[PDB]
Parts: sequence; structure tokens; C-alpha cells
Amino acid sequence: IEPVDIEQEMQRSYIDYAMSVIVGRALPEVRDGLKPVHRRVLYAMFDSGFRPDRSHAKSARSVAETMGNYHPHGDSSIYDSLVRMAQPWSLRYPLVDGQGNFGSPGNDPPAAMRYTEARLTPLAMEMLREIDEETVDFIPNYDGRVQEPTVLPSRFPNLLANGSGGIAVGMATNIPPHNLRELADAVFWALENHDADEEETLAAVMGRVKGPDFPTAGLIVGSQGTADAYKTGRGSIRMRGVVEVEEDSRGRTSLVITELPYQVNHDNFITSIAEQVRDGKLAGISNIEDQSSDRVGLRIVIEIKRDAVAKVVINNLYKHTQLQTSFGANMLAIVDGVPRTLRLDQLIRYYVDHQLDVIVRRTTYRLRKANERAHILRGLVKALDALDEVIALIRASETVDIARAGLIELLDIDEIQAQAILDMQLRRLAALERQRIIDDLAKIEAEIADLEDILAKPERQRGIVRDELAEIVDRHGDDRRTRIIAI
Amino acid sequence: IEPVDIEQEMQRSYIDYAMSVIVGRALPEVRDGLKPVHRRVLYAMFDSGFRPDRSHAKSARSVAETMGNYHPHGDSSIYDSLVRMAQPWSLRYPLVDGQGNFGSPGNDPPAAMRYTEARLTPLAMEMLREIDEETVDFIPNYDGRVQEPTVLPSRFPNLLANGSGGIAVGMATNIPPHNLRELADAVFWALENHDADEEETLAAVMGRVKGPDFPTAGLIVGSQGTADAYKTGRGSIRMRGVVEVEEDSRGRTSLVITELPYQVNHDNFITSIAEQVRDGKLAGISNIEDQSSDRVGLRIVIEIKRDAVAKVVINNLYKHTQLQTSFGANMLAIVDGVPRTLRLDQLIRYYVDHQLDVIVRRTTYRLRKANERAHILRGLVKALDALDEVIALIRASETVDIARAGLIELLDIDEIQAQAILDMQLRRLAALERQRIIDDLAKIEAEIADLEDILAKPERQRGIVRDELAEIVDRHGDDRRTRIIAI
Amino acid sequence: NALVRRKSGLPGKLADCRSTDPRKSELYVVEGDSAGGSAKSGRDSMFQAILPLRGKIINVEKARIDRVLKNTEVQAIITALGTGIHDEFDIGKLRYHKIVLMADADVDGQHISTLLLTLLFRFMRPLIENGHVFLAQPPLYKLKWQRSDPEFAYSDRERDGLLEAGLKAGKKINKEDGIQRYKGLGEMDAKELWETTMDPSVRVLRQVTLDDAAAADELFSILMGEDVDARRSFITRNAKDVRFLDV
Amino acid sequence: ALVRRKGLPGKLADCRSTDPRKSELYVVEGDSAGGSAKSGRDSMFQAILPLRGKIINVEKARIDRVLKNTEVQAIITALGTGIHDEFDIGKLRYHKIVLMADADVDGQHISTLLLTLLFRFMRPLIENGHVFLAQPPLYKLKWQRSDPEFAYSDRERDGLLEAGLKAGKKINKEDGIQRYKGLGEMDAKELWETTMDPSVRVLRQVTLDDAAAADELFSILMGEDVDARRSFITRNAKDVRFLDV
DNA sequence: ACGTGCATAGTCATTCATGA
DNA sequence: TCATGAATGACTATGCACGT
Ligand SMILES: COc1c(N2CCN[C@@H](C)C2)c(F)cc2c(=O)c(C(=O)O)cn(C3CC3)c12
Ligand SMILES: COc1c(N2CCN[C@@H](C)C2)c(F)cc2c(=O)c(C(=O)O)cn(C3CC3)c12
Ligand SMILES: [Mg+2]
Ligand SMILES: [Mg+2]
Ligand SMILES: [Mg+2]
Ligand SMILES: [Mg+2]
Repeated sequence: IEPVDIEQEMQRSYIDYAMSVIVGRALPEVRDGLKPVHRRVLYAMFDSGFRPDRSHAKSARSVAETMGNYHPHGDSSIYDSLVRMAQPWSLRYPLVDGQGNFGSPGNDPPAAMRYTEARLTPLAMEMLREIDEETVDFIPNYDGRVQEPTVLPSRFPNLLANGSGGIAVGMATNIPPHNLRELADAVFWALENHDADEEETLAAVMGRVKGPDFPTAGLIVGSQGTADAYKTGRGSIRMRGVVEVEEDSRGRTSLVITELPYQVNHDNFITSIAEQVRDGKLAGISNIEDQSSDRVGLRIVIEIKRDAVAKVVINNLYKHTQLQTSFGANMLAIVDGVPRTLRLDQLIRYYVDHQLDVIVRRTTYRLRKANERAHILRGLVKALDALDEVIALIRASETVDIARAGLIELLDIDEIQAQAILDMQLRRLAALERQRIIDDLAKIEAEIADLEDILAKPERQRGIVRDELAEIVDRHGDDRRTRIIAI
Repeated sequence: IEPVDIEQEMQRSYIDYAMSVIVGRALPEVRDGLKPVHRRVLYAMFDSGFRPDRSHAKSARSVAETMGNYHPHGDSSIYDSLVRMAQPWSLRYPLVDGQGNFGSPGNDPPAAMRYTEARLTPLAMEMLREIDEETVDFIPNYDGRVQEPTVLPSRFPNLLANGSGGIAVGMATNIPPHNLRELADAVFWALENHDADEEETLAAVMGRVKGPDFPTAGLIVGSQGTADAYKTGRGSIRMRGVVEVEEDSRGRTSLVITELPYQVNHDNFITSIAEQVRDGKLAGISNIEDQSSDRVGLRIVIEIKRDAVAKVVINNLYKHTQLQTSFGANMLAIVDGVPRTLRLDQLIRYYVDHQLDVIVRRTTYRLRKANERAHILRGLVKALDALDEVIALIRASETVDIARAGLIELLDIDEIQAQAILDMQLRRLAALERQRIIDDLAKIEAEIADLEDILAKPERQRGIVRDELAEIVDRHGDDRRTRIIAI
Repeated sequence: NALVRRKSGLPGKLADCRSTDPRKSELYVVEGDSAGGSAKSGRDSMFQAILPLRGKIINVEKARIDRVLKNTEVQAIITALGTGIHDEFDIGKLRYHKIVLMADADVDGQHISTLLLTLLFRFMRPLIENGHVFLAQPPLYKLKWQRSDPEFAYSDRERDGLLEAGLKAGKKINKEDGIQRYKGLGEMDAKELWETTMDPSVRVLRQVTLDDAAAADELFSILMGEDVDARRSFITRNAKDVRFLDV
Repeated sequence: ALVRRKGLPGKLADCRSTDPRKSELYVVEGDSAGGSAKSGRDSMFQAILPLRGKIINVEKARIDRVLKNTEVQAIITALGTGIHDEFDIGKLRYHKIVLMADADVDGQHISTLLLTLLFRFMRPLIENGHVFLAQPPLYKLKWQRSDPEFAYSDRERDGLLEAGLKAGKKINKEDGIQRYKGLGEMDAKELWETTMDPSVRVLRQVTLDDAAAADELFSILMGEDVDARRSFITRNAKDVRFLDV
């Protein structure tokens, strides 16, 4: 039996736990804004073919695929993570298209795994766009059987768009969601002004990203906290719901709340008001009624007494309830395996860098493949030019190896090209098919020229990011939900 | 609003429930001895490739695959059914190879889905043998997307081997497990004596099937109940565990129980004795100690008092505990969609009939496929004899449609055959490659003749069932576990 | 007559309505936590209340009364309906004049219906006699046209009909997404449940009628009673002709 | 001598030996692992106490709340000894307390939470060397013809593989080397032959040298002060590798 | 009254950091 | 004290038929 000192054990064990939670659980990678479980769920569904071009698969199949290949943990919590990514009040831009009961903004829990179905959304398809073209580094999974991606291509700035919240060890993150069109403008600027320093970049990006855009709409009051978050990486952003005063024919004024701030439980909110009125903390209120429905959305009617001023009661609601509540921004993300608090100009720049990497890697891959096919095509054209001779040679061979070896001698060919000639069908010996082979060579040589040009010119590379992203935003971009007002 | 009378509603609804439960839930199909959930689990795993020729897949993947394609019910209970099919003390011949914690004969529950892995056993591979050769009828699943098998090939008598127990509506089944080698002898006899009547067949089969063979070993006392079950379809079979009296250095005696009868919970058994001791019912017992382990198996030590007779205490145990307990046999199974209580000769005969169906259908499938291959090969051979013209024809054709249409006219060939000539690779134009096409034709024509011969002779068909089964039994057959003694 | 609804002495599972008038109120007794959850969301909270029931209901024909009253699900029903049972039945205290039983279209939904109807007929018969009991018919299919509004079908026949008509009308469907087939209420969301089973202007309800009480008494006892033999012979006798009851 | 259950935790699968000096308590992570352990154990001398979930941090949590925790009560009750000032080592029901958790990071975390409970409530158990740590296997080499071998590290895996191949043995490239990701994935036999068989198990005895230094480290790592912990990790995690070099 | 096996998931307690 | 969000699943009750 070996002896171990308690200080040695404690320090090593706790540090190993803390570091894994920090880098590999609770905090998002800055490039795609994803935690490990998120990335693994999405890739599992992707590889399984659970895409928008086919009907929803049973969500149990996504959980089991993620569990069995990539995420060595429980089926219960993995399902929770998948479900959250499908809720429109949780994600500003949902990554999972859910079919069935996925719960509500209140205390209505999601249906069990057996009842629900799921597939990837079109935007989630942009997260995984061309991932199979060596655009990101892959590593072996938890048991060496298969490969998994270290990061997704993420062809739209997902970290800033959908945000992130996570509790780690020694630190925590809380990044709010943003409007995609505003983020795109910032990226477009960063691409054009690629040489601008941080001071200019921060000023520019802050001008285009007006503030967080929550899926739950509501209001942002003030501009100080927003400025702090972008300039410091920390800031307190005051949120408010929407209140509309309605008058009755009898003289019974009532407050109608139709929106609430981000991450405020509807049922808890109603209960909080109800409990604060029973004990006596919000006088002036006469009656609370939830007239909400699937057809009118949120609609909490708060009838106030006749000897009460509406604005007073509203301020009391701001004071003693989450009708007014602050978002504690802490822009913490993993950068190159290291946790870092980032300015807004740093977040944009790091994403733009990732995109440029993705485009260059894609181009290199396509260029390699283009050369390979061109190489084989060059072989085919040689065969076509001497077609009469090619056949006669293969006929007299005892094996296919003698036929091949001859082809090399006849036309000056590789082993790959000669093999490709051998595998050739009589199908392609028709007139148009022979011409198709010729034109295909001409096509690829044109593509190779284009591809080589891209690699040699950073200008085009940046151009690609801009144009492709622009296409994404035009298709999947939406209006702002959260309204920004002054003090 | 439509009116409905309560009598119409009650009658229609309950009958619809009762019938589906009878035919499609609780009771086994006579041909493969499987309930719908069993069949759907096995086929799901089979189709997924979770076979003994590969490492265990996470059992969560098997459950989700079963849920998503075939069995529209909960993941929880489906996992239970899968777990049962992997327990050596439940199934006489396990169909699932389990890896991890699958529970114990006591109250120790199996580990959760997340912890365990599973794949099919070699015998389960015989249940599904050549299922892809149209050996059984397939029907669309619960939503029409995919096909599922109505029954498995079941190349060994699984119903009698593993038995079955089920609670339906208006009736229930309880078939005990049997020894594969004894069942095989019965099948071998039924095949040889294919014209024997029920009277003779029953006498023969009862001679070879000596009685049930439980996975938990133990003893069968008497022969009446066994004879009743086989002649009537109902019978009470007396089971006993094995008790070995041990003496001590002091000279104290103790009873050592190392086996218990089928489906007796070890922990409940110990608890029952413990409660019947204090309850002053089983005097003579001094101490109860469970010395069981993973290495010695069951070992319940019952130390008895000095003024106690071993057999008296043993007889008291037989009387007041499940150390002696009877198996209530009720040979109920679904035959052609109808629940029926069956004699032993009926169970064997119906299984033998199923096998013969499988062998004929397989032969028919193989014969059809052989003709198709032969048909296309004949086309290729025609092309080779006029190869100079065929090539010249395809070359001079502007399209492939022109080439095809020409080939039919040139060689007097079908369109399927002509298509095959077009799909032919330049590889197949080599000398030795041309020769293989000829030989392959000669090869297949021999195979076709053989297959036609099998279909024309019932003797061969029965011969195949015998020979193939014999191979299975020699490979997967085991010794008898339950010992049969007289009164 | 009016009675108070719970808002922050009734079952915890009950999602009560806001209307205090029983004549205007409805109780949807739902199968499963998921389905009840969705119903709670898609309902009209003014007049429609939801009481989800979990698992198969206890057979009041087989089990003794004391055991039945201890069952949490039975207590929920009796308590929510407000009326007593047996001799202490008082229809005046009925909290809902519409009791809609809503179960899956599958075989297990049918079974839960017979168990609920047995509870009602034995403990609270006047509810059936006065036409306060109804059966909701869930949809089986949802046809998702590429450009037009989706259509729901409550039978295989209607599915074929709506499909034929739409195609004949020049509409089109994906052969991938296509026709969604419902296998239970739990698979539906809030909107779908509203537009098929809870919207009073579209829902297909069946009102349970009681003609011959003596004949009904016998059928309940045969099907639900402790006598297995009687039940076995009844099924084997009448299951052959279940098709031809309405021909 | 002490009575074994046949007034203790319901989760406890006690041993049969009435001698604490020969008795052992395996504190296990999870219901699955504890279940298999209960089967593969030697029921004579080895008892099993499965613990469910993350253990409550007695450094952060208030005293009364810790005493309400079902898992803590199970440990305190099973060990027989009191806590703090009412600690009496004479009533120790097992002279060997083996903590057995998954090889993963969450197992390591549960170890630090248990060690914190012991050090703060029942320190003498550590001082007198009654506390041990079982080292689970990481790999199982499944040779085609030979008996299977277990490995407790990546290095040992490479070594046993190298030796076996050099000896002429062979492995499937499909089944091959099974990798354990937790105690819950193991069956009864596997646990016995790697962590519970006293002639093969790899135990580490927890020793306590400097009590004052330990006291500070526990308070830093497990305390409510985040800043102290944050700076400690960023300061020392860089050199966690080189603690035993 | 208990076992059997296929059918019909929510509740329960902790770590961890931060702000009310 | 409570919410956040990924991490570490056993227990609870009915139907149905049958035998002790
Ligand atoms: C048994 O421990 C758990 C508990 N509880 C149950 C009651 N005692 C406490 C100590 C743990 C829980 F209240 C929820 C979960 C879960 O929600 C859960 C999951 O996978 O989601 C896993 N576990 C167990 C330890 C892993 C949980
Ligand atoms: C909620 O109903 C269930 C219950 N109980 C929980 C509380 N008392 C009764 C009402 C039902 C149960 F004690 C076990 C299961 C299960 O074991 C189970 C399963 O999937 O195996 C499914 N369900 C629910 C209704 C379907 C179960
Ligand atoms: Mg959980
Ligand atoms: Mg269950
Ligand atoms: Mg259902
Ligand atoms: Mg673990």
C-alpha cells in the first residue's frame, strides 16, 4: 500500500476538476460559442442525418447517438441540453427544431424524451457548414473509436448571437444574446478595416452593435452598462418588461404586462406579485389575473384600486419584482484553451480570425481534391486520344496488372491514373460522354486557377467571408426584439 | 355533438384492448416464441449491426433504435425487456450479450441504461438467420416509413427452449424452458416421421423431451405434472432446490442450499426463512447465514440445533418456503393470429412446419436471384462473342440511349441485359476476366439446377432443416441443468 | 350557482379555469403528464380546466372501495368534480357541466376510457344520465401542405379523402415531412391540441348516453368484474363481430 | 467487537465479521457501482456504502444543514464514531475506510469532498491511517487465448500490450482493449479482481503530515472565498504535473 | 397477498459563482 | 435563499391472470 499526503491529493484532484470544468464543460469556446455538450449534440444529429431536409427524428435517437459516441455522460442531462437549444425563449437563434412539447417560459416542464422529436435548424446547418472539408481540427473521441470536431465552422457569430451562461470553478460566464444583423455589420467593418487598431475597432463595433437583443423582447434602460460590458468585459444592463395601461368603462384602470425581461419565469413572476400583495408590500393593486394563452402570448392583467396612481404601482413593480431586473454581463470565454474576459472588439476579431481560417482551410482542401481529379482526368484524356490502342492492350493481358503495366508504358501514366482507366465503364465511351470528360478537365483546371488565386490573395478570402455571411443574414436575419431607450 | 351509448363504447373499446394485448403484447408467437417487444428489440439490434462480430454498443442506442422505428412505447420498459433477454438466470438461452451490471437473481436491480452495453448472442444470430432472403413476411412499421418482420426465421425452437410467461386479458401463458438437445431430438424425429399421426408423434416426442430444463438448475420431482402439460397443455410441475447437509468440528450440522427452483428471488427466500424463524414456525434452525459470492455462487447456510433432524428441517423448508415450489404450466401460444392451448406434439409440429416454410422460401429467393444473375450473364456472354461490334457500336453512338437501343437490336438482348453491358468495366475485357464470366455462367446454372431440385423434393427440404439444426445444436447445445428424479 | 376556482382545497395536479359558473365550465380529464401539460397551455383558461391522470386507473369493479378511495388519481377526480359518490352524490355541487375524457387514440387510451367510465357509472352515475360526460376524439394525422394551411384527419378514410381532394385541387405535399401521424396526445403541442380537441368550434366530442341501466350494469360486471371465465367467453363470443356493430 | 445488520443506514451492505480490526468499508460512487461491489465483495470482511451525487461541502455549508444531508448521515452513522468533540475512535466500526470513485474528474471531486468531510469532522481517522483510496482500472486487455489483463494507466497499457505482443499473444482490433470510464460500467467480477481482492487491489493510504498547512489548503480550495481559490488555481495549476517529479 | 412481464415519468439533493 | 446550466437515477402505482 502506497502512502499519499492529503495536501498532495487535494491540490492535484481539485485542480484537475477545476481545469476540466473551466476548459471542457461550463464555459464556451470563443470561436463557435459552444460548450462541449452543445457541440457534440449538434454534430451527432448532423452525422446521423437529422437535418432540415428530412422529417424529425425521435429525440431519443439524438441523445443515444451523442451519448454512445461523443459525450460519456447521462442521458437525462444531455436531453435537457438538447431541449434548451430548441426553446425560442432561451436561444435567440434556436439550433434545434423541436417537434412536440418542449415546455414553456413558465413552470410547465418539457415532455419526456419518448414524446418529443428533433432535428437541426437551418442556422445550425450553418454552424456545421462544410465541416467535412477539413475546415476544423478533429480529435479521437473518449474511447478512440471515432473522431469528433474540436470546434465547428460556425459561419455566423454564434457566441455573441445566442450568448452563453455558465458556472465553472473560480469563475463564471454570462454573455447576453445579440441581433444577428447588427453583429454582421460589425464583422463587415472588421473585414474592411482589417488593419485598424483596437481603439478604432472598439469604437466602430460599438457603433454597430447597439446592445443585447433578447429572445424575450422587453426593454433596455440606459446605455452605461452596455458600454461597460463592451469596454471592460463586465457591466450591469438594466432590463424591463412592457406595461400597457388600459382603462375600463367603470373606471377600473389595469396594468397589462405583455413582455418580461430575459430569463424571468412567468409563473414565478405572477406568484411573486401575488405573495407580495397578500402580505402587504404592493398596495394599490386590487386584482391579479393571468389572461395569457397560446394565441395572445403573455398577458398578465393587474387591476389597481381607484385611489391609486398607475405610474406609482408600476414603479413599485419595478422595485419589488423582476418586471425590472438587471443582466449581470461577464464576457468570459475560452481562447486557445485559456479562459479570458474579452472586449467586444476582441470577440469580433477572434471570430473573424476563425472564419478566415475556415475559408483558407476549405480552399486548401478543395484545391487538393481538384488536383487529384484533374490528375486522373489527364489520364482519361490520354486514353481517349489513343482509345483504339488502349482496348487492344487490355485484351491480351492474362491479368489486370499486365494490362495496367502496359497502360503506363503506352501513355506515360501513374498507377492511380491507369487504375482509373481500368475502372472506367463502357458507358463513358459514347460521344457526349467522351466530350464530357474533356470539358470536365477544362472545368477543373478553371476551378484550380480560381482556388490558387484565393490562397494568394487575402482580399478575396475576406471577400468570401463577407459574401457568404451576407447571404446567411439576408436569409435568416430578423428584426430587433429588445427595444433600447434612454434614462 | 354525436351521441354514443355507453354499452357500445364499453364493448368496442375493451374488446379492442383485449384482442391486441392477446395477439400483440402479452403472448408469444408459436413459431419463434417471441412477443412483439422481443422481436423488435432483436431486429433493431440486428439491423444496427450490434452483432457478436463487433464490440458491444451502448444499450441506449438499442433502446432508441427500437423506439424510433418499430416499438412506439416508453424507453424505460423497453430497456427492462432487453435486460431480461441478457440474464442467464431468466433465459435458458440468452439472446442478448450484456456487458456491465445487469442485476442479480436477488433484489439487486440492474444498472441504468447509461452504464450498460449490449449486443446479440450467437444463438440470437440463428433467430435472425437469412431474414434478408424473404424467409418471412415483412409489414410496414407503426408509421409506414420502414419495414419490420412479422416473425423471425428462428432456426432453433426458441419457444420451447426459452419458454414464455405472459399475462393477457381473459387468459395467460406460462411455458417452461427446455434443453436444446432434447428438443432437437424431438425435431429430428418429427422430420423423419413426417407422416406420423398425433397419437404416435406425442408418444415419440414425450420420450425425447424428458421435461423442462430450467436455467437455475434445481430438481424436478415426479413425472405426472410434466406428462399433464404435454398431453393437456396444463400441468403442475414440482420443483426443488438442492440441499447438502454439512457437519462441523463441534459436531453441529448445517444445511447448505446451493440451488433454488426457477424464478425464486434469493433475497426474498432468505428473508422468508428469517421471518418464519422469529415467527416460531421453523424451529430446529439455529442460524441463517448467506455465504454467497461471485466465486462460489449461491450458498445459504442453515445451521440447525443439536436436537434437530436434518431431513425434518429440510421437509419443513419444502413445506413452508419456495425451496420446494411448483411451476404452473399453461401451454398457450398464438397460432395464425389465434390464441391456442397446445399439446407438445403440436408445438413441435408447428415449429417444424415453420422451418420448412423458411427453407422453401429461402430456396425460392435464391432461385429467383440465381436466374437474374444468369440472365444478365447470358447477355454479357453474347457481348463478348461479338465484342468487336459491341464496342464499335457504343463508340459510334452519340448518346448512351442510342448505344443501349442499338445493343438490343445488335445482339437480340433485353434492356436490363443491355444496361449491364454498358455498366461493364474495361477490366472485364481482359482475357482471364472474359473467362470468369463464362465460368460464372456455368457455375450459376449448376446452382439453379440444384435449387430447382430442392424445391421438387420434400426429402431434401427436411434434410436441410435437420442438417442445419444439427450444426446449431452441436455448436450451441449444452448439458442438462435441472435433474429429474422420481417421487 | 357558482363556486371558487383555485388560485395560489383541490388536487395539486388540477389546472383550474377562471369562470366560476359550472354551466359554463369544462373539465378535461387527460391521459399523461405531457398531454396534460400541453392541454394546460393550449386551453381557454377562462372555461377549460385540465386534470391530468397518470397511469392506468384503478378498476373500481375489482378493487374494494376502501382501496379505491386511497388511490391518488381517483381522489383527484372525485375532488375536482366536487360531487360526492354513491348515496352522497349531489349534482348541485357539480363544478363542471362538461366532463371531457381525452385519451390517446391507441389501444391503451381505449382501456383508460373503460376504466374511467366504470368509475363514473358506479360512483357517479347521474353524471352519465344527465349528459355531462363526453369523449374527445383526438386527431390521427396532420397533412402539411407546402403552401396551404395544414389539415387534421381523425381516421384513415378522412386522410385518404383530404389527400385526394387537395391533390385534385392542385395543392402539394412533401413526401418526407408529409403526413404526420399522431400516436398519442403526448406527441402534440399546445396549438395542435387547441385546433383539434379543445376549440369548441372545431372539436369532435361524443356525448356518453345511458339507455338500459340494467343491461349496462351487466356488461360492466362482465367486462370489468372479477369473473375471468365470463369475460373470456364474452370476448371470444363478440370480438368476431366488433366491426359490424354500426353497419 | 460490534454487531452487523442482518440502526444503520438502509443503503449500507454491512459485512459479516464482528471484528472492526478486520472489517473494511468501501465508500462507493453511484448506485450501479455500489450494486456490483455488493456482489463482488467478500461479504465476510468488506461492507459497501454507496453514495449518490456530489457530497455536500462541509467547508461552505452550515453545520445544521450538513447534519440534515442524507449522505453525510449515512457516513457518520456507518462509521460508528461521533464527530468533532464527540469523536470516539473506540467505536470505529471499520478500521479500513476505502474511498472508491470513478477515474474521471468528477470522481476526483467527490474524493476532495469526502476528504474534507473526514478532515473536518473525523480527523483522527486520517491521522491513524484508517482512510484509503482505491485506484480503479482504466483498461482491460482482452487477449484472444490468454487471460485478460487490467491496466491502471496509459503507460501500463502500452507496456502490457508491448510485452504481450512480444510474447506472441494476440488481440482483436474490434473488441480489443476495453476502456473503463467509470465504476458503474464494471460488473462484480471485474471490481473484485482490480479493487476489492486484497491480494491485487491498489490502495493508497492517506497520510497527514502538517496539520496547519493542510488546514489552510482545505480552507482555500473548499472555502467560500472565491478570489483566494481563483488565484490559487491560476498560480498552481500550471505546475500540477510536477508535484511528484 | 406476492411474484410474474409488457404497458400506462415526475420528484428528490447536492457542487459551483453571482446577484438579488 | 433563489434562479441560472451542465455535471453527479432510484422510487413510486395501477391493469391483467394465476397460483400458492
Ligand atoms: C441519485 O442522485 C440524484 C438525485 N438525488 C436523489 C436523492 N438523494 C440525493 C443525494 C440525490 C436527484 F435528486 C437527481 C438526480 C438526477 O437528476 C440525475 C440525472 O441524471 O439527471 C442523477 N442523479 C444521480 C446521482 C446521479 C440524481
Ligand atoms: C407516472 O406513473 C408511473 C408511476 N406512478 C407514479 C405515482 N403513482 C401512480 C399514479 C403512477 C410509477 F410508479 C411508475 C411508472 C413507470 O415505471 C413508468 C415507466 O416508464 O416504466 C411510467 N409511469 C408513467 C405513467 C406512465 C409510471
Ligand atoms: Mg436531473
Ligand atoms: Mg417502470
Ligand atoms: Mg398511448
Ligand atoms: Mg463518472
